Amino acid sequence: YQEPTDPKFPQQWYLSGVTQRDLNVKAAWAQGYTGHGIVVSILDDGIEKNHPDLAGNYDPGASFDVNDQDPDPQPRYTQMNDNRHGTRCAGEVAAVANNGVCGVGVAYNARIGGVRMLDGEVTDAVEARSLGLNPNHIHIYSASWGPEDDGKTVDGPARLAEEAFFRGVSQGRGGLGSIFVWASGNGGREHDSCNCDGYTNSIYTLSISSATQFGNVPWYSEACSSTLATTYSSGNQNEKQIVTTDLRQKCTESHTGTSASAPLAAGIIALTLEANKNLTWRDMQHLVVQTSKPAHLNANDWATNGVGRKVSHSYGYGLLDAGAMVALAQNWTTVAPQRKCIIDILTEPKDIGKRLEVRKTVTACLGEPNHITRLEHAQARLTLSYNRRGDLAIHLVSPMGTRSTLLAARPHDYSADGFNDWAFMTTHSWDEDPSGEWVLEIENTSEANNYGTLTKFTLVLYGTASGSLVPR
Ligand SMILES: *[C@@H]1O[C@H](CO)[C@@H](O)[C@H](O)[C@H]1NC(C)=O
Ligand SMILES: [Ca+2]
Ligand SMILES: [Ca+2]
Ligand SMILES: [Ca+2]
Ligand SMILES: [Cl-]
Ligand code: NA
Ligand code: NA
Ligand code: NA
Ligand code: NA
Repeated sequence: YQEPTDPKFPQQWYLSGVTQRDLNVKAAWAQGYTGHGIVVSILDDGIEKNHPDLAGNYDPGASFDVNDQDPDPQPRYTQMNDNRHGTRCAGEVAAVANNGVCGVGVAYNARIGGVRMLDGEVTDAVEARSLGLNPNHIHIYSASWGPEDDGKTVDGPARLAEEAFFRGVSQGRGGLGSIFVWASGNGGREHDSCNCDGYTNSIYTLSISSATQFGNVPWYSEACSSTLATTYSSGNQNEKQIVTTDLRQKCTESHTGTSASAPLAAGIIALTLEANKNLTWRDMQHLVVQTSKPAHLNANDWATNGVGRKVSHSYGYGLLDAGAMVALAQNWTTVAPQRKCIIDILTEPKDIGKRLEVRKTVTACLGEPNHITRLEHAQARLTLSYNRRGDLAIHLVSPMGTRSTLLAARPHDYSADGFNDWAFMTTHSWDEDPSGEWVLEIENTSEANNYGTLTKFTLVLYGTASGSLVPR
């Protein structure tokens, strides 16, 4: 195997590293996996389809302009180069290799397109038409953005967009399911908590956070239990950043944020799908859980879950490992059909006051076709009133003792609107047996005399009842 000769490939430290602080992509390339036959679409502000490092892989069938309602996602050029982000993300996935231009994509033989959707008013309809673009041609969708990362917003897909997620994972990709890769957010400096973003908090999105070059949690990172894994991105000014294609046929060394992590993950997922085109959308999440690596990622919240895997709210299961992903994909056995066990927990509304604990012992649909002994995602769907939402912190503890933070205190969130059946999701109990006692904790983290009521708590378990591995 000959590594790429591109002039900035040596600067792509998160791929070309020899120091074990990389995504282990060369190992996948050397196994023969470069993305051939896979199609990825960037949902963003457009794609410079004539960029010298993108044209050779550009796919019009992976592209659309839902802002102007035409097929051509070319960005709108402005003095400030506002609409450059999709082009940066596209190059991360699939910049051409060995062509003397810039660097290379993770999946440098994949086909790449873009949906121009962010350069205009983003409505539910715009979102749905983007998520649902050509779902039997595009394999993987990469989205780096969501509701405002101001640390006070709670929002997610409205009805059309939610329908697009369920149509995508159910009928997309020949019934195997569209793979939606999502950035978990850039709201760290606002103390944002990413389960309040219903796109990344979705079970249908494979959610990705960031680590700095030196292995730290970047200033912009949001912690939450819905995140699955991590890719490298930017950090402080002594740490390197992402090197990729830029607007106006240029090359940037200063692509940043969690919004630069999701495209790298999408590229690794493209390599993985080349290794096994029969992987379902759930299979892909299983592979990520099993192969991601905590080593050398620094966080104070690494915890071992009930099946022996280390998990963090900053990093999920750790750094994506492309070589391990493609290796495990090859002989992967398709997971069983997804079961869903719905448990209405409360017998009466509960005053929250300063602190509320709700304990319930469940059988996880014992005796029914939705019996789950092997959890995937778990949700606590909560309806509650409270006078100042961001003073709340919420935790969910599984029968195996795994404490998922569903919501951290958000100091900017002054809302009096509470949560209306908000489906806080955790990945941290993946593969655990969910039978037994679950504990929900809601706490007022402020000294204020805050008040409200929990009126509904639905525990929703997803998973199967077969195929478990020995704990790690
Ligand atoms: C894909 O997986 C399904 C489910 O296990 C199986 O029935 C089918 O034969 C597989 N197809 C290929 C081409 O491997
Ligand atoms: Ca256009
Ligand atoms: Ca190149
Ligand atoms: Ca956020
Ligand atoms: Cl469902
Ligand atoms: Na975001
Ligand atoms: Na997700
Ligand atoms: Na534990
Ligand atoms: Na149990």
